[PDB]
Amino acid sequence: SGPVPSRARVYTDVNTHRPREYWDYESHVVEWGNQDDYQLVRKLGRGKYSEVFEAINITNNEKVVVKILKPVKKKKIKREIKILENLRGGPNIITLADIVKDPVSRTPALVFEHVNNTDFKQLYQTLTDYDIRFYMYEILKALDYCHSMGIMHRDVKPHNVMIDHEHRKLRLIDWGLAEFYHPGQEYNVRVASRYFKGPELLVDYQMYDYSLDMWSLGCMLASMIFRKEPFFHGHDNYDQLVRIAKVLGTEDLYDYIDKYNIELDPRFNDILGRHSRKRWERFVHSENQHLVSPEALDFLDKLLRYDHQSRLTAREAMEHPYFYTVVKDQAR
Ligand SMILES: C=CCOc1cccc2c1-c1c(c3c(n1C(C)C)CCCC3=O)C2=O
Ligand SMILES: [Cl-]
Repeated sequence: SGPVPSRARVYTDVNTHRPREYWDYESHVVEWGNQDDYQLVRKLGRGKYSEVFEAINITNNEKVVVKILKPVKKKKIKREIKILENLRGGPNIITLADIVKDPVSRTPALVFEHVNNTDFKQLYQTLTDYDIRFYMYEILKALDYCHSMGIMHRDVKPHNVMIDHEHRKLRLIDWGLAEFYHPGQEYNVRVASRYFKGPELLVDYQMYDYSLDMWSLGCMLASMIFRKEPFFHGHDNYDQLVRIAKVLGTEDLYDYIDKYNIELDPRFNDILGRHSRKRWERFVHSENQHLVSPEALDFLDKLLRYDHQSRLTAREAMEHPYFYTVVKDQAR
């Protein structure tokens, strides 16, 4: 017998109840703007499949960000565009403003609202305890929204969280790996960056769901409260699961594998070994203790579970005591 099937615990059937066109991105027709509306100002960075520029919309003098795509399959471009349009206006989701066809690369360029980001390798060292709770809450708003809209991001990590700290403004970016959740669908496990890959990806369990994003969120939270980046520091995808197991223990890993009848790549047998589940205090020291509290550790523990079905949902996460002060302040 093969692996046991799985279904999302929440938002299971939201796409089924939508018109086909909502999620059937292969049939999406792209609406193009005018490439001449935009003049590039300077290069801001790069993606795996893109180069990113600051630009000016010369018809209204608005600053925008332009993501010029490298060669990608057209259906993957349609997928990113369709997801961005479906999610437009949702809390802390980057706003796709336009789509143009670049004359030089002959490739598409996605035009986004401008965000004045502070690089997290500089920002995260300055955040307070309250700042971490605040920005985690804002990320959760974006994730609960996209999950409720039938979409999993699949690439949650600090590089994909833009923060204008001066204005306490956050946007979740780079929807190029995001996918629609359909119950029973088996997904590509070659997604997300190594340090943020969930155990389901590392053991090749394909019937995963929104809860993948919650593992990644827990990896980010751990790196921020312990000031250890990355938290799970694997040398490759196999060693990545070893690093997780040295913290979460091997017992719950093998229980997870047994529960879903997952056939474990034989290369894992010689490297996983046997490891106890460690206490989070092992990562607390004088340089990070001001960011670590009983509430933070309780919240973290409920995100970082092997069994994707047992992780907090984004909505459950937002109701955790860790956020009580944030929730109370946002009410006034
Ligand atoms: C300091 C620069 C601010 O950066 C912005 C601002 C607004 C919108 C986006 C970005 C952006 C996007 C994407 C990428 N950046 C950056 C990290 C270089 C990297 C590759 C993937 C990607 O999509 C935006 O969508
Ligand atoms: Cl659009």
